[PDB]
Amino acid sequence: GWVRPDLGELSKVTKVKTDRPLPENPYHSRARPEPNPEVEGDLKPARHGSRLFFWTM
Amino acid sequence: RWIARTFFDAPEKNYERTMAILQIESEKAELRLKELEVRRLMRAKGDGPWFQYPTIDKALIDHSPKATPDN
Repeated sequence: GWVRPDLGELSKVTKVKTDRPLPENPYHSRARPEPNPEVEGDLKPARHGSRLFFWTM
Repeated sequence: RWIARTFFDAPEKNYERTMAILQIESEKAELRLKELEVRRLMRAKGDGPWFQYPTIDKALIDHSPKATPDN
């Protein structure tokens, strides 16, 4: 027997059942230290002009 | 009496103007000093959201199976 696999039947991406479920982070690594603090909210309006030397108003 | 009546501002008017302008400039001065302290500690520690010079973004990163598993 052993039918010849037709062109191109060594293709066709394959499913296969296993022993283990897939591991977490095999990269011996760590997570991020500290992400970016979300600075949001209703932004305050103008605060007493430019707060430069002068040029309020 | 007529000169002070019709041509001049009251001492209470000038007085409350002085108190108002001094409260304004006290807030301005403390905000400026608080500003420069925030700025120096922010450039020092780096944890602030200002001086973040851009690193990599992973919009150009795609993890997918290669042609060699020893990647």
